[PDB]
Amino acid sequence: TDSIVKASNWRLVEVGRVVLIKKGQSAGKLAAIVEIIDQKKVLIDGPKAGVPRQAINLGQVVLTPLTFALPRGARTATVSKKWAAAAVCEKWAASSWAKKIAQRERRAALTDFERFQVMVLRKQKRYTVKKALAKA
Amino acid sequence: VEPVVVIDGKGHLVGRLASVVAKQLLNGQKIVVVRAEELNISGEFFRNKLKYHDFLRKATAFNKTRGPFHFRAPSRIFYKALRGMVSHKTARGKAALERLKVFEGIPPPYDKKKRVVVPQALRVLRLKPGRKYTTLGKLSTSVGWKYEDVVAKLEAKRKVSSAEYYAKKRAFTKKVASANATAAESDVAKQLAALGY
Amino acid sequence: MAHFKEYQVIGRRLPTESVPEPKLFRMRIFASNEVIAKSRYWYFLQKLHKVKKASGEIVSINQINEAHPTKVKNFGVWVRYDSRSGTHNMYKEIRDVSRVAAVETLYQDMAARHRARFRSIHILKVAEIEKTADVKRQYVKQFLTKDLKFPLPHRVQKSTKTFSYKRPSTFY
Amino acid sequence: MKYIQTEQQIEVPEGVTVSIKSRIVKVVGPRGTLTKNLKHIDVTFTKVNNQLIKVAVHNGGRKHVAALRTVKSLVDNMITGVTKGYKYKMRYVYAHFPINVNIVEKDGAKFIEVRNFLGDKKIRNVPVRDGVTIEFSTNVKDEIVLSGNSVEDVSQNAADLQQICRVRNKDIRKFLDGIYVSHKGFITEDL
Amino acid sequence: LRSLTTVWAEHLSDEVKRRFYKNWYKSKKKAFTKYSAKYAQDGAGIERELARIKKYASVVRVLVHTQIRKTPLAQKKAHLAEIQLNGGSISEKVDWAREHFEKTVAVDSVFEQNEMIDAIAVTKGHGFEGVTHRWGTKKLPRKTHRGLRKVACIGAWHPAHVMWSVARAGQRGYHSRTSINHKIYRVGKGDDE
RNA sequence: AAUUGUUGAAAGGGAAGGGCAUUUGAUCAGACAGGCCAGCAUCAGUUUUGGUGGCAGGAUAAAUCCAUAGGAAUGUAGCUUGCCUCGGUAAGUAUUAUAGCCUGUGGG
RNA sequence: AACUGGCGAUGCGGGAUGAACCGAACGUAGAGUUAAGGUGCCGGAAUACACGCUCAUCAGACACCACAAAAGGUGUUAGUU
RNA sequence: CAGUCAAGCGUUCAUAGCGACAUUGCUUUUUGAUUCUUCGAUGUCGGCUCUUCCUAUCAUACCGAAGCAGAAUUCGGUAAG
RNA sequence: UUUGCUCCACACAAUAUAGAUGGAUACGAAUAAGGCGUCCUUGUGGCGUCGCUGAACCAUAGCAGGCUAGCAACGGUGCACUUGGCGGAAAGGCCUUGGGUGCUUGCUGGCGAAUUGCAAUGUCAUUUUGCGUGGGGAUAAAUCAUUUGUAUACGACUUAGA
Ligand SMILES: [Mg+2]
Ligand SMILES: [Mg+2]
Ligand SMILES: [Mg+2]
Ligand SMILES: [Mg+2]
Ligand SMILES: [Mg+2]
Ligand SMILES: [Mg+2]
Ligand SMILES: [Mg+2]
Ligand SMILES: [Mg+2]
Ligand SMILES: [Mg+2]
Ligand SMILES: [Mg+2]
Ligand SMILES: [Mg+2]
Ligand SMILES: [Mg+2]
Ligand SMILES: [Mg+2]
Ligand SMILES: [Mg+2]
Ligand SMILES: [Mg+2]
Ligand SMILES: [Mg+2]
Ligand SMILES: [Mg+2]
Ligand SMILES: [Mg+2]
Ligand SMILES: [Mg+2]
Ligand SMILES: [Mg+2]
Ligand SMILES: [Mg+2]
Ligand SMILES: [Mg+2]
Ligand SMILES: [Mg+2]
Ligand SMILES: [Mg+2]
Ligand SMILES: [Mg+2]
Ligand SMILES: [Mg+2]
Ligand SMILES: [Mg+2]
Ligand SMILES: [Mg+2]
Ligand SMILES: [Mg+2]
Ligand SMILES: [Mg+2]
Ligand SMILES: [Mg+2]
Ligand SMILES: [Mg+2]
Ligand SMILES: [Mg+2]
Ligand SMILES: [Mg+2]
Ligand SMILES: [Mg+2]
Ligand SMILES: [Mg+2]
Ligand SMILES: [Mg+2]
Ligand SMILES: [Mg+2]
Ligand SMILES: [Mg+2]
Ligand SMILES: [Mg+2]
Ligand SMILES: [Mg+2]
Ligand SMILES: [Mg+2]
Ligand SMILES: [Mg+2]
Ligand SMILES: [Mg+2]
Ligand SMILES: [Mg+2]
Ligand SMILES: [Mg+2]
Ligand SMILES: [Mg+2]
Ligand SMILES: [Mg+2]
Ligand SMILES: [Mg+2]
Ligand SMILES: [Mg+2]
Ligand SMILES: [Mg+2]
Ligand SMILES: [Mg+2]
Ligand SMILES: [Mg+2]
Ligand SMILES: [Mg+2]
Ligand SMILES: [Mg+2]
Ligand SMILES: [Mg+2]
Ligand SMILES: [Mg+2]
Ligand SMILES: [Mg+2]
Ligand SMILES: [Mg+2]
Ligand SMILES: [Mg+2]
Ligand SMILES: [Mg+2]
Ligand SMILES: [Mg+2]
Ligand SMILES: [Mg+2]
Ligand SMILES: [Mg+2]
Ligand SMILES: [Mg+2]
Ligand SMILES: [Mg+2]
Ligand SMILES: [Mg+2]
Ligand SMILES: [Mg+2]
Ligand SMILES: [Mg+2]
Ligand SMILES: [Mg+2]
Ligand SMILES: [Mg+2]
Ligand SMILES: [Mg+2]
Ligand SMILES: [Mg+2]
Ligand SMILES: [Mg+2]
Ligand SMILES: [Mg+2]
Ligand SMILES: [Mg+2]
Ligand SMILES: [Mg+2]
Ligand SMILES: [Mg+2]
Ligand SMILES: [Mg+2]
Ligand SMILES: [Mg+2]
Ligand SMILES: [Mg+2]
Ligand SMILES: [Mg+2]
Ligand SMILES: [Mg+2]
Ligand SMILES: [Mg+2]
Ligand SMILES: [Mg+2]
Ligand SMILES: [Mg+2]
Ligand SMILES: [Mg+2]
Ligand SMILES: [Mg+2]
Ligand SMILES: [Mg+2]
Ligand SMILES: [Mg+2]
Ligand SMILES: [Mg+2]
Ligand SMILES: [Mg+2]
Repeated sequence: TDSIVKASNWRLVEVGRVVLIKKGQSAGKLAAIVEIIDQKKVLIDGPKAGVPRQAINLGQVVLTPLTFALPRGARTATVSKKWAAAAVCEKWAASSWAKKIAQRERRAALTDFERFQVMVLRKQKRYTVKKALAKA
Repeated sequence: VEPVVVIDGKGHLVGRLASVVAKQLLNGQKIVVVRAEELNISGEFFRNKLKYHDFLRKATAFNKTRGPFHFRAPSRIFYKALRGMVSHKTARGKAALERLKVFEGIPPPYDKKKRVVVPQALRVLRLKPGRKYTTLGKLSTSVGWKYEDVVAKLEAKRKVSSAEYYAKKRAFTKKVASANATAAESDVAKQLAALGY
Repeated sequence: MAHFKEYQVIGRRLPTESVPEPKLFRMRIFASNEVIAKSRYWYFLQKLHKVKKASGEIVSINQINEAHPTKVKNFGVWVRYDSRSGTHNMYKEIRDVSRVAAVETLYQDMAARHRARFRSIHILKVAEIEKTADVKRQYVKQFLTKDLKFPLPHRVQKSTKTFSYKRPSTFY
Repeated sequence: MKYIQTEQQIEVPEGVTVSIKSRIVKVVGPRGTLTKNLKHIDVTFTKVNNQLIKVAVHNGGRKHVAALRTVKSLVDNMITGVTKGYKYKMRYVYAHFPINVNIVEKDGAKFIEVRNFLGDKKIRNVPVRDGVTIEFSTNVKDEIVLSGNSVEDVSQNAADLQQICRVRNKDIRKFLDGIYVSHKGFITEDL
Repeated sequence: LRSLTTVWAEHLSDEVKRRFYKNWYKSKKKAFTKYSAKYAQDGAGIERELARIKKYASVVRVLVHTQIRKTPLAQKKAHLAEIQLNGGSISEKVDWAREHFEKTVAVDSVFEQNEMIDAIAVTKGHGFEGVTHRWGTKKLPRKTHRGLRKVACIGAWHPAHVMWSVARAGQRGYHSRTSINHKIYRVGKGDDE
């Protein structure tokens, strides 16, 4: 019998909190929170992703559980030098978020004929699995 | 989209559900609302008690029957929030209304069908955290609604049979995602993977 | 009144035979377009000098672009406004990233807290606060404490279809 | 003006483990075990070290932050109430009619029976709350004592008796008859 | 409350039978004649209903009927109605009921001396009745014209409808009444000079 | 003619009747033998909604970026100190070091 | 009483409703764009965006317009000396 | 019919209960003022009867205050069941 | 009273229709928190994982989906039968046994398609009724008149009558 209290483990508005934009010419791109203006405004920069240094409501972005070392107020180049360094992109590329994005990006590139190949493909998987699902 | 849309009222703000139900109705979409007693209303219970009493006092003077009818059950309160958002005295309004059903609890059919939710009327999403609100069941029962206990009895038994149902289900989908893993890394699976699947 | 640009404006008391090269006064107006900006310039000059538009002329109207638009600043702001019962000066502090983006929220704050519309405010002075701890007001000082972080709880997601089959989270 | 974060500390002792899933609380120590619901309030707890727990209000209004501290209280009382305990003492006070008090039971009941209040042939009853134990003090006259771990269950079972003995229809300053809480403290002595 | 079944005696008196008809004398009296067949087989189809009640039913009522022939009336067509049963256990209530089919029950197993009982009956009727006797309205004065067993002012001017709370000439009597708190001063026996 | 009986069709949840429009029912003209209607293409007038190219201004945008000089703290490295489970803390020095930022000037 | 604009003698769109207000004045139509006013649902039209403020055990919600005052508040808000 | 300031009344003590000079309101069972509706007609006092509603509550329910010892009274709250 | 009534079967006919045209796809509860997997001391438990929308899942190729051959499987699904069982809130539907049978695009074949002429919903839903056919099953009552008076202006009520 130790005490045992929950957690409630939030993502936080902090320097170097990577943040996935959601609407605007940058929408879809990642970025880092440089300095923090207030309870709503934040200053983000994302020179890796081609997103310009800006202020932006936290409304228009969604915080991601990724975070790296960044000096507060760090200018753009220093941002690029730490982002790199920290190995952000592969860290996000690895994730179940960013994959499930690619996932749906792909399903929407599909060629009518490509779709058709997906159907038979699934017919093929289904046959063998519906089988296994009856042998143990 | 669907022939009939079943709505789990629990957690939904009266007028904001009534508003979306009215519009689905008029655009030809049959709708059924369930567990109406678990429906929510902004403001603490007293304000909404007081409100129902203000309603309650209006009646035709020379003959209280011909005047406004006050209905106690959480669903009839819900239908009332709805009907006034519908041009209900027209041919078209009676039309749209007949597409709608409202119930306390989840009675047969609809207990085995899937019931769906309305984010734009979901209190837990709509209201500000810290406001006070009202549950339609408590509010109904305080003005004459009789069957509040029977319903929660019938439901407390429903939610049992359904946990079993879900239980068997979760047990089976453990096999299915199990078989689904033998099939991975195969030729088929890695191909689908390329096509997004 | 709109989305704001800063304009320097410059005018001078139309020349006369016995006073060619009158004296030139500048203001910095906070307005949306150049037509309003000159209007304000004359509004305020006739509050100090014997001019009016009728007898003067604008010499130059030039936009002023914020010097470091990705440098968060702490802005002190000085205001005079009319209430429903008299007129009074104020001072507020706005934390933002360009003198102009601050003047925007000022007019919003003045409007929300003091029901004062554009017509009743006068922007006495806007100034970048250099050293911290000259930041007097608290609603700002909160954001200047070291290694500051904070969650954003009870997060709420913009549903794009009318019906949902889940049951939301507010997790974050 | 929305203060961005504020927090209060809940010291924890050696005899006690409080446990908070969602916002249900259960302090448990020597004297028993107390559980109280805080879902109505919206703070974030945080175990830090079997002796410390923190509670927090992020971006709160003056009214919200206010209820922070008073969440900390209600859990200190739950702590202190389960280590020491809570002892409330009230003494009868009359002028001519001895207020005569007893513990009567009807259906496993345990009430506090009060007869001959200001004479009243009426018999007054206050039900004994669960988790509270009433003792008639020996060695002191017209004292009754209510003990237990729930500060809020004692203090109410306290005032239920006192207020069952309000005086009607008489100048209530010359007629000071009643039973009044005379002293609230803890169950373990020294402390 | 909703009723979900109703199990019946195997044999039904020409009393209760007479109630199910309006021109008995002409009728071929075939009521319940197919229901009574359900006993012919082992029981099964009546056991299953009796069993239903037990598994379900939050309330159990007994259908009884008066032995009107044992009464000086001329009226043969016995009265029948449902009596709720208030002893323990649902399953026991039906067992008790099952047990009594066609058997008889008398007043003493219901009421006792000095018991307080309520009566439920339909008030003597009096046909169409002026407002004076039907509501107790004041008689109007003798000098008054076109009659006086009336209300004089049927209504205000507004609202401009005679209203539901005014007293007005109508049927009086033949009303249902539930009277409470009558003492039993005697539960007499028939076999008892 | 008002008004009436029959028969036939039709509508009718506290009047009836009317306007625009269409469903359906009934009824009818004309027009084929180029009549009625459509569908695509190329164009014309009106118009609405997109993708894209070349240029002009401004502090010849303001920034980033690069160079340079100065600087400070919501003080990075180091050092000192004090407890402290063999370092982690905390409070001190300390302006670039094992992070960085601000301000001016110059360049594209 | 004065000047103008109106209603009367004038429909159309907005103001639920309404002689006089807002918009705009009328041959028969088609396509487009709008005014005043609006766009949760009734009801065509963003349960749009952004900053604040407000929680009322008789909240409040748009000119004309269908009324409220002095005086108070340790509700909360932002300001002043 | 109800307020606000509070000089005073109240042995003392402004506000238990009252309250000057001033000043702010409300109500539409007073009375005026107006002449919009009805003069090819809205039957015109009072009572009788009988219904319903309002509350600015006389009584009855449960309360707070007192210049309430008790009894009586008084000011006030929830209140038209 | 002209061989009527009813349940199952098919046939022709009529008449509908607030609006089929792959599938309404079942925990409960919280939201300042939870779902899922896994481990154990079965907890207000350790550990892992996920969300950021159903943009999903399932289904979906074949004369509107015809005729046929085979292989690999022993899986799937349609149908009519049967085994055991569950469901009364409006259950009227759900789960299960076992054979028979159709299909299988899991894979490999043989054959057909045009001329509906370059589009004209190009017709494939489900309502209700009506008439004959024969596979089961069933043989009442209510009203008028008469009548009681526990009823009544009249209707109505309440009785009574092989
Ligand atoms: Mg968690
Ligand atoms: Mg897709
Ligand atoms: Mg429809
Ligand atoms: Mg009415
Ligand atoms: Mg309505
Ligand atoms: Mg409709
Ligand atoms: Mg919300
Ligand atoms: Mg101006
Ligand atoms: Mg001026
Ligand atoms: Mg001014
Ligand atoms: Mg949106
Ligand atoms: Mg008193
Ligand atoms: Mg007294
Ligand atoms: Mg049955
Ligand atoms: Mg008869
Ligand atoms: Mg006789
Ligand atoms: Mg009679
Ligand atoms: Mg008489
Ligand atoms: Mg009378
Ligand atoms: Mg006479
Ligand atoms: Mg009446
Ligand atoms: Mg009617
Ligand atoms: Mg010809
Ligand atoms: Mg032609
Ligand atoms: Mg044509
Ligand atoms: Mg053209
Ligand atoms: Mg261009
Ligand atoms: Mg350029
Ligand atoms: Mg340098
Ligand atoms: Mg750093
Ligand atoms: Mg005008
Ligand atoms: Mg004119
Ligand atoms: Mg005229
Ligand atoms: Mg005119
Ligand atoms: Mg006009
Ligand atoms: Mg109009
Ligand atoms: Mg308008
Ligand atoms: Mg409406
Ligand atoms: Mg609309
Ligand atoms: Mg109100
Ligand atoms: Mg009030
Ligand atoms: Mg009122
Ligand atoms: Mg309101
Ligand atoms: Mg105004
Ligand atoms: Mg209006
Ligand atoms: Mg005043
Ligand atoms: Mg005021
Ligand atoms: Mg204030
Ligand atoms: Mg001031
Ligand atoms: Mg006065
Ligand atoms: Mg004075
Ligand atoms: Mg005094
Ligand atoms: Mg005093
Ligand atoms: Mg004095
Ligand atoms: Mg005073
Ligand atoms: Mg007035
Ligand atoms: Mg008046
Ligand atoms: Mg009066
Ligand atoms: Mg006149
Ligand atoms: Mg007059
Ligand atoms: Mg007249
Ligand atoms: Mg007349
Ligand atoms: Mg008159
Ligand atoms: Mg009249
Ligand atoms: Mg006359
Ligand atoms: Mg005194
Ligand atoms: Mg006295
Ligand atoms: Mg006395
Ligand atoms: Mg009171
Ligand atoms: Mg009354
Ligand atoms: Mg009333
Ligand atoms: Mg239809
Ligand atoms: Mg379910
Ligand atoms: Mg579970
Ligand atoms: Mg979990
Ligand atoms: Mg689990
Ligand atoms: Mg084990
Ligand atoms: Mg477990
Ligand atoms: Mg766990
Ligand atoms: Mg899914
Ligand atoms: Mg096939
Ligand atoms: Mg083939
Ligand atoms: Mg083989
Ligand atoms: Mg096979
Ligand atoms: Mg049932
Ligand atoms: Mg149903
Ligand atoms: Mg059933
Ligand atoms: Mg098979
Ligand atoms: Mg196929
Ligand atoms: Mg076809
Ligand atoms: Mg036949
Ligand atoms: Mg015979």
